[PDB]
Amino acid sequence: VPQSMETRAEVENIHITPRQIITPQANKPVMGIVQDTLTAVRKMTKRDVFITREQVMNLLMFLPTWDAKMPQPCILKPRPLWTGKQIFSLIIPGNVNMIRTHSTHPDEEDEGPYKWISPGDTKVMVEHGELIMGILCKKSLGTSAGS
Amino acid sequence: HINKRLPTDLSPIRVIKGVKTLLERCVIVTGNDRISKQANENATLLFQC
Amino acid sequence: AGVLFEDIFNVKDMDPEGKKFDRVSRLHCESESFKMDLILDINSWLYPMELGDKFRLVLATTLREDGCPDSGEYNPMEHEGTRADSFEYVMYGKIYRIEGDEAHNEASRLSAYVSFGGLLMRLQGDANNLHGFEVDQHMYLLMKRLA
Amino acid sequence: MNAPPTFESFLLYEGEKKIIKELDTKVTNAAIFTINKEDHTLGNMIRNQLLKDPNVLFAGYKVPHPLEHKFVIRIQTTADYSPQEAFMNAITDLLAELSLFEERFKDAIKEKKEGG
Amino acid sequence: PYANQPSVQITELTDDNVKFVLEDTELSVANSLRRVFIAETPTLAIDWVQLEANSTVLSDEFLAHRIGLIPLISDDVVERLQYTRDCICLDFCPECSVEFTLDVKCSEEQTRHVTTADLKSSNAKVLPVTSRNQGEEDNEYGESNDEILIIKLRKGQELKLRAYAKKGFGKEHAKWNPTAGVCFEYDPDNSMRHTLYPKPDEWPKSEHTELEDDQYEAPYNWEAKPNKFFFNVESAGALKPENIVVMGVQVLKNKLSNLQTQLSHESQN
Amino acid sequence: MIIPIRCFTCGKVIGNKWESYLGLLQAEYTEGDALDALGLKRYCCRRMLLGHVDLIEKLLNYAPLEK
Ligand SMILES: [Zn+2]
Ligand SMILES: [Zn+2]
Repeated sequence: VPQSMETRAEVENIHITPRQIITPQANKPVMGIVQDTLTAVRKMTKRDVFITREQVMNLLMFLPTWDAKMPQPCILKPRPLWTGKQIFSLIIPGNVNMIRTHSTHPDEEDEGPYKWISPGDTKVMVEHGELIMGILCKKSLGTSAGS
Repeated sequence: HINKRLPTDLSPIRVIKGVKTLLERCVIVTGNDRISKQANENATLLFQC
Repeated sequence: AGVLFEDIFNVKDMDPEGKKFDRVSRLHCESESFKMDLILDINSWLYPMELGDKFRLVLATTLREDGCPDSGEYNPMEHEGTRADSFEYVMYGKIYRIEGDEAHNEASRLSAYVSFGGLLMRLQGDANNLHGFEVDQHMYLLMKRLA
Repeated sequence: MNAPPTFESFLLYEGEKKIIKELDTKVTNAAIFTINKEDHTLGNMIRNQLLKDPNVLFAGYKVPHPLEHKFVIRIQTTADYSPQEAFMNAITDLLAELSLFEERFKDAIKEKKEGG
Repeated sequence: PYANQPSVQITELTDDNVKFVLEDTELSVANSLRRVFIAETPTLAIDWVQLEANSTVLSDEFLAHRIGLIPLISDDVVERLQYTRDCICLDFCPECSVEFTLDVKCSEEQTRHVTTADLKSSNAKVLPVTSRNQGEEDNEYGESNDEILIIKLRKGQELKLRAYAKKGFGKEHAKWNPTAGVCFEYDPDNSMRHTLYPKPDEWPKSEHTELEDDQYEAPYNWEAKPNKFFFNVESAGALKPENIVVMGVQVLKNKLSNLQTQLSHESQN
Repeated sequence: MIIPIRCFTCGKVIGNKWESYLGLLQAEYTEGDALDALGLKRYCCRRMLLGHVDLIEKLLNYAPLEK
């Protein structure tokens, strides 16, 4: 426990945890999404995950940076459904643009005709801070550079 | 909201002027001496390239 | 008013490389009037289809029949009384890229890539049949199975 | 040593109000209700009773921490109908449903015992 | 925007177990009913133990822990007794607590089994559950030791104690839990695909199934909502299971009415 | 040392089902038939009787401190 306000301000302005995200050792983040959080990130951002209105409205209570404007569903008829990518897009703030590959991305898919439309949903692409393509993994939400 | 299939209004001479102004304003070693200028391009050679 | 595209499609190949997702089917389709090519990911459990089916597909920019744009945020009021009543499958997405001529090629062919919340469409064909398509434009899929 | 008393999960302290209503400023006709010393029971019933109302647009509860016995509901309704009135209507409908279930269960117990 | 119309059908009722089906109600209501049967249903259990002679082989708090877990017959009593915090009394009024006594001294060479039959009660309606067991004179089972064994004593050891039993619910402590396992199940044929079987042929069929032998899952119905719930409430002997269900619904109604009263109280601001 | 009053996961009263369990074991039964005859159908209560060891019978062999 610091015992003075100048030491308190030094803890605030230097030592605090969000200021210590990037290592100067290897210009990479030191903190990453780990364990079942990472496992359920991979299990949520799959293509087949369809989430009903009730579950989305429960899940949006845990996002304090939400602007209280509900996104329009991926499917409007007959039942309104959201996808896992459509609610991960709410988590990602600001203008964030990124292209990476999932760990099971085949090597011959990039030279094929299905480069920008993945049969296996393995080309991760985020445009304008909302997730568009791909299944996230350690390569996208880990300690690796350019994540 | 840049449309990449529509004609643009950016002349290349303004691109050259903006790049030159940006590289003149992106300094590391300050001063106007020969040593200071030479150390400035030696510090910013890879960034300028 | 607001209908960017409208055609009747025949399904000619369903999951050609194997079914990779449980609730998502991939349809390869060819049209009848305008010789288009379609790759579309649909919800398999919610709207099942078989090979050789015919379906009417309408790509619109709004559900309002007078052509005025929508509010952009979901409410569970206005999905009836509109152009979506005549269709059994309504989806919502946006274009993330348009391939084809780019800048240094002829405009004989054109491809448009749409991401409905993670589900993917590639619609390709003649460039004059894809007027009004642009990147980061939101759009509606309307889809009804024919007999 | 630091074990909290076991009766703090259901008993209010001195001067602790049960319901703390907070008006939302991001959108219109939205409220955040904070109920102390309760759990997922009341929150689950009230939310799934609120979602049967067509006049509500958003309804969701959250327990912010398992160690703090407290839960919140965000309710956003249309512009003719207060969220507090929606919370009244949900509680009243749950009470009516539970009373109907209680009398039906008493009738079923009576006929099962008398029928042999 | 209105309430449901819950219909109940009881498939089995006995002295310690009820099996019934809820029809046309939401899943939150059924899960909250299960939670209020486990946690917030009140019963009587021993809470105040004072020892005057503990010359046995077990400690004071171990014996207090073993005595406090003993279920007590509290069907006709718990709705009239108040909590200790809600009485004007201080020294444990009879409308606040139930007095129990025990005084066993072993003077024989064989092992003396101190059970719940030695736990005398000042109230004639609050007894341990073995009042249901001592009346079985048709004992072809072969063993008369049907009572909860509190402790064993050898010669020269004695146990004298005075205890007070209070009213409480299982949220405060698990000794006030009236049930012994509430089985709760909806959609036994997996017609809603709420859970995903990698191999549906590897799973045994539920007792409430409707499928024949060569089928393993019902066809998928995306329009289906959970409105049929199978409940099996088993009592631990403290309360009758129908009394467990009735008092659980009454506690839920009291909680909702208290929330309504507090909301209407804060509404005038 | 002694049999618990209640099952841990389950809450079913098992304090009256230890001497009967020992008598059924010594009569002629196996453990499974004894647990079925006692009525403990769930294995959560059957692990409370199969795994239990009675250390109070060893503690009772020692002479008491006070006569
Ligand atoms: Zn009292
Ligand atoms: Zn058990």
